[PDB]
Amino acid sequence: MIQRTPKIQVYSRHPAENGKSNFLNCYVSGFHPSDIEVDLLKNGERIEKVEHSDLSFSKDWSFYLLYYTEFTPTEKDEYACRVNHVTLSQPKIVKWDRDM
Amino acid sequence: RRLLRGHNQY
Amino acid sequence: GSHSMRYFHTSVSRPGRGEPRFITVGYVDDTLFVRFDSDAASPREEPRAPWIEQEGPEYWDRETQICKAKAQTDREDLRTLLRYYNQSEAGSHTLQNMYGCDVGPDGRLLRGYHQHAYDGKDYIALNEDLSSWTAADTAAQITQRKWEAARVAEQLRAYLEGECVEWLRRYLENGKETLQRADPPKTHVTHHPISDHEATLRCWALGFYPAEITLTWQRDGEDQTQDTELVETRPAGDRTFQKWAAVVVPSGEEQRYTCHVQHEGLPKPLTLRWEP
Repeated sequence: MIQRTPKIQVYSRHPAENGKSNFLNCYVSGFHPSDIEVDLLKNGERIEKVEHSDLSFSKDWSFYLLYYTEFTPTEKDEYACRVNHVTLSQPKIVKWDRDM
Repeated sequence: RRLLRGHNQY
Repeated sequence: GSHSMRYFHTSVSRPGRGEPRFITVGYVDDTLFVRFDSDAASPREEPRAPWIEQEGPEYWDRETQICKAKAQTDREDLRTLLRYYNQSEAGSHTLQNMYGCDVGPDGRLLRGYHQHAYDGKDYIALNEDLSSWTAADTAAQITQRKWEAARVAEQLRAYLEGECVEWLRRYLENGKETLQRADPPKTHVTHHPISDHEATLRCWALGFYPAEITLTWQRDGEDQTQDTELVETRPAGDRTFQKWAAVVVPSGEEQRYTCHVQHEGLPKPLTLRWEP
């Protein structure tokens, strides 16, 4: 048995342009076992219409999933991905930074 | 397309 | 050039919550083209790429049958693994299997694969000769002898050398407008001061397919490998991928830095700089 904590990236499908629809992505990978909870947050609040890819995995057997939702970035709105996994004592939040 | 074959116990 | 087809399968046991969740997906190169999830209403393998939709009902029926069968046999294999490892019925365990083939640019088999992992660790794998196995531990060595006796590798080899490449070639042809049309990255450099004395130069590669790409920063034509931050290539969610590489540079020296991008969708390697 192994435990591998997820790597997390949160980013947009296209370069963000305030006022323009886009997709907010949270890519979780490198994790084992496969149960994981991923929410995309808008100003600290769970975004309801979030979908995710079908569980798959990498050559080293670690899992990856993409969670995503349509969104329209603005100058003021903050977005984040919140991830929980057996390896995490508390949910981990990674803020969306449009420059990364 | 997928492999179709019998099951081999571990 | 070279191409691959892979089927990934994951069964996860769930003690007091029903049967193992079984999820399997198929890929040709970096394109997901089929998926089956046992937790679906009345599970069926479904297409995930346009070029596979044309396959007839018999294809889909056979695929779904195979998926359903594998979900069931995975449950047996998880029980066997539990037994081998003397593990409790109360814990969740994972059984993964990847198999598939790679073909060269001439469409001929380059390599076949069929390998398994239990709880995230290699368990047993078909070797490149497609006739012998690599068992990762003492339990897997037991399985290995069973599979040797039952001539499993011969059957896998038959598939890997025959149908696997045949169907991969078929998919490559039927989906050639996307699978064989590399989409080069859209690239640009951004500049982000981190103080008045340094700034991050971030070289972006977006919208590219397939995922393989190399992004490097040079300073005066010399690779800045040890000082470059590189993010893992990540899916954009529209079948293409993104990656960036960054370096922190002294303010004033930005123009000494160039980003170099290699991708099969580019005729020639790109060199870009920050263009304020």
